[PDB]
Amino acid sequence: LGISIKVHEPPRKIERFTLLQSVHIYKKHRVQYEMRTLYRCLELEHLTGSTADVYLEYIQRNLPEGVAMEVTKTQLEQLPEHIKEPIW
Amino acid sequence: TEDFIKKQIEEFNIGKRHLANMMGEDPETFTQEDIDRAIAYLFPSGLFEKRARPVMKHPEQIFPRQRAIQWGEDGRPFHYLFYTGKQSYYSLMHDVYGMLLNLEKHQSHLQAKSGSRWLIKEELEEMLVEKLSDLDYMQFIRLLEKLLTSQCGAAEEEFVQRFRRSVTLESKKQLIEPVQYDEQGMAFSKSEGKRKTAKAEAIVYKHGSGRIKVNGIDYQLYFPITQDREQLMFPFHFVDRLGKHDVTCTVSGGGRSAQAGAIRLAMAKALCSFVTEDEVEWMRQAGLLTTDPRVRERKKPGQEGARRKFTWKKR
Amino acid sequence: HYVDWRMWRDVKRRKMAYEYADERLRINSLRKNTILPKILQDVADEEIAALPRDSCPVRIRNRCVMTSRPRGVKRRWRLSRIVFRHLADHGQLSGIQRATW
Amino acid sequence: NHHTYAELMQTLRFLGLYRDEHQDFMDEQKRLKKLRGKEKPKKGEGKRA
Amino acid sequence: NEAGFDDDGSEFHEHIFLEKHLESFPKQGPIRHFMELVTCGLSKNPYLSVKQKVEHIEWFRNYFNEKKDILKESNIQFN
Amino acid sequence: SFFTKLTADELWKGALAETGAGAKKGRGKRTKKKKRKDLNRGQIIGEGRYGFLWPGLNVPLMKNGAVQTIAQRSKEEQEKVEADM
Amino acid sequence: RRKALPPRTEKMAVDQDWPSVYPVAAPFKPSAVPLPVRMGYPVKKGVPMAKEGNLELLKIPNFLHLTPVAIKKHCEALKDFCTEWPAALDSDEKCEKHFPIEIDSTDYVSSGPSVRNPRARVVVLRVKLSSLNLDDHAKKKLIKLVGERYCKTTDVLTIKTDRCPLRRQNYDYAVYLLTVLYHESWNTEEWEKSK
Amino acid sequence: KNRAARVRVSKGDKPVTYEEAHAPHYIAHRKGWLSLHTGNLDGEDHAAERTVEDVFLRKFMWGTFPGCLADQLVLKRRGNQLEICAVVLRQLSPHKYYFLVGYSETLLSYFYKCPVRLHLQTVPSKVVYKYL
Amino acid sequence: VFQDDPYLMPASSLESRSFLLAKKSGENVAKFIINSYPKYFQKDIAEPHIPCLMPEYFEPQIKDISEAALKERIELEPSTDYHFQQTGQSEALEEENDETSRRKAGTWRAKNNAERIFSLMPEKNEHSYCTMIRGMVKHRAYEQALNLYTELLNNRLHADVYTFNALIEATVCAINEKFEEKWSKILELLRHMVAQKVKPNLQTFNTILKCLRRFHVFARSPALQVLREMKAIGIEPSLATYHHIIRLFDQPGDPLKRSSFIIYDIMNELMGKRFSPKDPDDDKFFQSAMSICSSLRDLELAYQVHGLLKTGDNWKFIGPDQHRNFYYSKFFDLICLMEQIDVTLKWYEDLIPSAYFPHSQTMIHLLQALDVANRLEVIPKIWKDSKEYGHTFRSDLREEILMLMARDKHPPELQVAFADCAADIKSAYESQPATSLNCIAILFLRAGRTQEAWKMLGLFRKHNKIPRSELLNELMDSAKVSNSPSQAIEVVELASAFSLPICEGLTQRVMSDFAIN
RNA sequence: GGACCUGGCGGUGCUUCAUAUCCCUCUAGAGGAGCCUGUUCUGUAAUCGAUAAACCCCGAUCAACCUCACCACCUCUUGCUCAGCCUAUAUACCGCCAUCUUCAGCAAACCCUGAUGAAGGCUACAAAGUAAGCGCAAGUACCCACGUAAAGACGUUAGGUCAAGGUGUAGCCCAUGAGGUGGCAAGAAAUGGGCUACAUUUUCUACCCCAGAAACGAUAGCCCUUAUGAAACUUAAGGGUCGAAGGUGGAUUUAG
Ligand SMILES: [Mg+2]
Ligand SMILES: [Mg+2]
Ligand SMILES: [Mg+2]
Ligand SMILES: [Mg+2]
Ligand SMILES: [Mg+2]
Ligand SMILES: [Mg+2]
Ligand SMILES: [Mg+2]
Repeated sequence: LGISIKVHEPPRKIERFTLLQSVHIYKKHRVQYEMRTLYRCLELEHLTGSTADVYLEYIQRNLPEGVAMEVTKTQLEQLPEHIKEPIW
Repeated sequence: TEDFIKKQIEEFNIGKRHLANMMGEDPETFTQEDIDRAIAYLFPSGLFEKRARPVMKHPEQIFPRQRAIQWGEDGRPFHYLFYTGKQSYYSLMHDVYGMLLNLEKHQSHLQAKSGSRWLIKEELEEMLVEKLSDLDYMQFIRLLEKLLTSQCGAAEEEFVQRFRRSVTLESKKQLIEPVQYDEQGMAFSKSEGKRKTAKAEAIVYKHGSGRIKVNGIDYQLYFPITQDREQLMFPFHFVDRLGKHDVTCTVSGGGRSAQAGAIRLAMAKALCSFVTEDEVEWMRQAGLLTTDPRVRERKKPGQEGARRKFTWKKR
Repeated sequence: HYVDWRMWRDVKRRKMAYEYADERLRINSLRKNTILPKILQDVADEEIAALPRDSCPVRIRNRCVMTSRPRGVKRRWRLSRIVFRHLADHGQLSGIQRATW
Repeated sequence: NHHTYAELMQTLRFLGLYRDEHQDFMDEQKRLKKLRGKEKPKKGEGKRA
Repeated sequence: NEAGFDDDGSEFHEHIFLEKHLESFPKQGPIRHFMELVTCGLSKNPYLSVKQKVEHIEWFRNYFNEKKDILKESNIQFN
Repeated sequence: SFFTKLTADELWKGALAETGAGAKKGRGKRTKKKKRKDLNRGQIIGEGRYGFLWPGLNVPLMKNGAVQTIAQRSKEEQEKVEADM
Repeated sequence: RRKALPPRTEKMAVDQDWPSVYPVAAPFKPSAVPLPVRMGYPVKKGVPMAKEGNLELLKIPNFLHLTPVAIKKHCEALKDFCTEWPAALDSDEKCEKHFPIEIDSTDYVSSGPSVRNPRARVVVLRVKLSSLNLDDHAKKKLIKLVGERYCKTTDVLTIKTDRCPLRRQNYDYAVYLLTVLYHESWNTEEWEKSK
Repeated sequence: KNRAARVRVSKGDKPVTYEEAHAPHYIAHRKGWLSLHTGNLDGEDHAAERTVEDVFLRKFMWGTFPGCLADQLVLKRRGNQLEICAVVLRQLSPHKYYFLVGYSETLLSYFYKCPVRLHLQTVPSKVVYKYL
Repeated sequence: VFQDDPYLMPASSLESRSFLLAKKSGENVAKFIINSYPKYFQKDIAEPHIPCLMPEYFEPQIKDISEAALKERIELEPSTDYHFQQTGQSEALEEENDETSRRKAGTWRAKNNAERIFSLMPEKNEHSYCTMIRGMVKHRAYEQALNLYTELLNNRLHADVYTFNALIEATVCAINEKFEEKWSKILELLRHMVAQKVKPNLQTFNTILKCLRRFHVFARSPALQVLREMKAIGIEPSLATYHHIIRLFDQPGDPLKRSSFIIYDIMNELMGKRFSPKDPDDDKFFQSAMSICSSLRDLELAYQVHGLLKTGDNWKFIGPDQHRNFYYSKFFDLICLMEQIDVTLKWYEDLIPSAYFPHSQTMIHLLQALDVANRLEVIPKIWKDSKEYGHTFRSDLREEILMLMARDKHPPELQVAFADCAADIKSAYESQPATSLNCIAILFLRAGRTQEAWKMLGLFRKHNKIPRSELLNELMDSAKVSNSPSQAIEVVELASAFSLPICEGLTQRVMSDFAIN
């Protein structure tokens, strides 16, 4: 669709916490649970609002059940109003 | 259970057809490596064990081999040594002692008429499918060694070459860095190195006086400790080029000995480009051209830390 | 059917704390000021110690929603280390696996 | 609001839409306990009889 | 994520400039400093709606003119 | 406190105790024994304890080419099926 | 009582298109697939389990719905909502010369019908300072005024705003802050001589 | 001696499925998670609600359908999707099954306020992987 | 709407019927368990509030008010409570939400309360008279519709189409050979609307059209004229008046289907585009059009209803289950007995497989069309579909399918015909039978299977009926040319033992098999 | 009573090993002083269970007020949830595990030998054992193949936990159920573990180690302030007063 992205991987995080294994008293033996979190970003460049709605819809109508999504658009604007030659 | 093998082979074939249909290719060209690519993309399993994958292959690897029936309707065994149970292994042993006996006959009648490796026991029971032990395997191997010593003809060379294999490379020779030319860059090379959570990229410059620069600033100002200075002199003392290298370097992460050893490894890997190959061969067997694997291991729970138990009283 | 009173009283404290939030907020706004001199803060202290019990979030005990145990609790999923280990060893809570490091 | 869950399952068992095996087993053991001869005292009977 | 939950169409200046709720209060002194502190506290709070913020504002006004005995014992006049 | 109502075989493993320590050394007289009977043989789906009539669970749906209505039996029919049980 | 029905696996012919077969993201009923793929840790003298009863195939999603030709069909039907990034605005220096002010947004997703996200209300404003009509005392005053909010190296003033939970409201707030900063940069006050 | 929810083989007489025959030290290796949701990733809110919804959902779906689950549920989860695909015994009428599928659709979709479509994969018996 | 999985699919339309009614009856008892406990589904966790998630309320919150209590007790025994609170709380009924609402609720008593409110409360009796005439069509009252039209004309307002349309419909209900009375009613209503200065309705057009078309057998002309009178307003005709037009064109158009084509063209102007729906029956016109084109072999209107079926606008599919069944059956029988084998295979993929299984005459048309194109291989799957569909026509479908396999000889490539014979034999003896047994005997005789022929003879010889004489001579030939006269002896002794007339020739064949063979 | 089989045991024999290991060896610590946190006991009206390997900053990743299962006093009996119980039984259990286990065995079905007895089934130049399944091994994550993690079968201690949660056996249910204020947690005396030190390789100012000066460590207790709380009697932090005794610890050991 002519969007011109790259593919890139941020380094991982592993959340590792620890619980007691027994119920009354055996402290020296614990059970660890991992929590692996991977990271996979894309940089979506040079598109307008309507086209961003196209490709964002074509992701978010095909979004899986295990992955996440964070949308951060960098929008455009020319000039504030009373900033040209202002006195309040 | 043979009929199940027929049904599985035709299902694998028509699934190949439907994979070529959904992938838009011809059923005449859609091959096994492309089959693996397509089914590997189409079903993303999140597992670490590769046998727990979505698998669609040549089904004779997927199905274990159903054994051939040794008797017809009259019930007679087809093979002569069937009644020892281990028919195939003992048949093979009989044939190999026959090859050795006619080879001894050929040596006596020659006086009268004048890299590779063995299999393992598991590979043998893969080949001849019939279970064995280890002492009978070893006896078979020792018979093969008595085969391989005699004046054996080329047919017998092929016959022992049936149970020979191909070893890997013992090819661990060091890697030369190419001499690079970046904007009149003469006497230049590079390498990388890593020891103890520390990355270091050193540059060699064969046109400079005897000192080291690190990130521009001098290695005396970078190293106040003499141990690190011996650590940097070590390869250059080994190649006798103490005054031939004013060099710039980079390092990131870790403490004094960590960054020192990482820069030493980077300089060692880099200096291959301006020496004889025997220099880095000797350096490598002096212990230079390798990564030190000693990274500190995690702590194991229920202990003080990483090896030390708590003060468990006995009483 | 609920059977118990330690769990039910912790839910009691939670809801009566949810009620008495902005009033204690205004009283402690009267408290922590170097401006607004002492006697106003002291009648604020009279007021807030005169409030009924089960009305402050000091009393809040983050117990389990499956077995009501006060201790050995994850605040990430609001239940006990036993029952979380139960449903984790069965394999339902996503991402949580047993750590092979 | 856990009491809504409890009373929800209580009515669904009472309407026979949920099959609450724990309460079937508990009324079975209570049935045996009243069947033996050691049932609950009445409101007004107890230690004072 | 702003769909339907919209803080009832308030402008930014209805969040920032809260001088429009501070009529019956003095000008230079300790208590107007206290009111500037609670006004700028409710300024930087985006977990409350502007209506709730004016509700706390009127509670402070009602309370600070309710107990005028010690506030006129305070040797400074509160409006 | 409520969500520990479990499956049927777990209730029978709890109360029966036929993998416990008493089996191995013969730790009781064998005359003390409690057998295990089945609780889930005779309740069809949509067996309400009230007399509930269903065109999808109780009674078949197309009454000779017509649907029946959602209804509920009387009290003495509930007494009849209780006496049947 | 008891019935017996075969699947559609024999029924569907060889050339049926997969958008008609698997349109959308499926929980994978294995009645419709004609592909015989096994998954499982198999037993030693046995087989991996087939697709029937395969809960491992139910937890793992197939990508069979995303037929690449059907991806292409949905793309060419989605040609209509498009615009064009105008060709004067491809090299990014020219895009800064025509638009040097960038406003960022934040949006996320969540498992569950609840939609709200607390971290989705900040709109960080990013202005490269070399496009403005700032005079010398004025630029010196803007630096003294913002302090640490302006990256000195690549000349990017960055202003964060989260004092109100709406994106457009904080965006107008950062624009108002820039507007009153560029009110203030010109004006030399009374004590600025008492420097 | 660690005993999880795993199978402790007594004789070659216990028909066991694929799921029960793997111990939770195999989960990242040889198994798959029953539910799947983004509530355990960071950052994400609304976690304990997702867990109580899954636990109540599975206990309800089992205790309602008497013996009509060959295994536990699959609760895939995507925003406004609570997608049910379970494995049922080929014992009862499909008319009654569609009655109960619509029943669970209506009750869950009005209780947890979310679009739910059920799916079933009928199995003729208890599914077996091992006689362990 | 159903699952795709193999065990729970429907195989008959009764299966889909009970599936969908199982779904909706679970939904109904689900909404009943919701409104019996409204305090259990109120805790909201979803933010954007899909509006179907809260229960509905039948309670009154106002008692001391009068009109709010009447509206909140009727429109929100409940109609009796609204009426009693209106009669004892001085609460005047309106001309809206009360007359037709209590008429659908409760219908002579609603008329009695309406008349007491008309003589008791001073409402404008024009719209109340319109709703009273519309209720009087269903409370069986005509002179009240005459008084309602008179009171609407004299009530200082213009009359609605409701009162006059109810009068026209319920008065042309029992029209005893009236052929000009409908034209006089339409002309007097035309003068009435020219005195009312508004266009005539679609409701009066459809009502007078159905009530005139059911009055005579060939009175579709005035009904189609009413459809055209709606068509000359600026809006198109409804498909219900055109449906009555095609229905009265199909009864009296027996020797000529051109008037059926004329009423079909009225529907094609009325529903032959994108469905702009205002019809009460927008499916009957297209179903009757397909039935006319399939009973007259007109491959234009069948294509018209098929392209209008579900691609452009899918209003033209089914209101009932019978609409889908009739349209699919007619188009499938026409495409099977009129078109070639490719379209019949398309019918087997796209009407019988797109809907549920075929009917009995539909299966006979499928079997005859397959015998035209020589396809008796998938007769057993459709036979199982028919026996799963029909409890009585399986014996009449299996033998009528297997006669062409029972009368064609053993080819080497005709083993599927014998397998169809064997499966129909097991299904036709096993389900719930003289002709079926004799047809199974002749079919397994024509099969070419020795054990199957002997088993069909040993099964049919005790069905109180011996075989036919051609079957008897074929069995005697297969005995005597087997060097074993046992079956010839059995055929002769049974045709003398079942009181059959094949006695002398069959016994001569038996003696020839014994002595001459 | 005579003979015999299996297991245990021998301060029982021969041979070979033990790689943190049995010693001779190597390093750093405990026991000697102060404090903190647990155990038995005393007082009080004052909690519950473990207490040898395999128990002691235990269940607790949290007892000032809920955390209170401990009691005194004032009360309630659909008492509150179609009841409930933290009442006695881990010697009715499910469930979770500790040691053996830092292993290599366990083992359904046959066959054979002991005259067809309990029982046993081992010699590769091979005299009867073969064998489905579990486990080890093979395999998975961390930096690979090393190593670590993880798994570790069946049985052992009626091992521990009916106060994670449910549950059978027995008891209360106008109470052993339930609502409120108060105190129970301070030491006669020992006692396991942890921290701090007992100096000159040391202490302090800056510098992250090219300097200089001085030839140690702080509890408790005392006054004040700050943090949270409705409340500082102990909880957390900061300033000041003096700062006890320890001048490197013996039988005995701990870990690598
Ligand atoms: Mg250490
Ligand atoms: Mg273990
Ligand atoms: Mg108690
Ligand atoms: Mg005990
Ligand atoms: Mg292993
Ligand atoms: Mg282990
Ligand atoms: Mg104990």
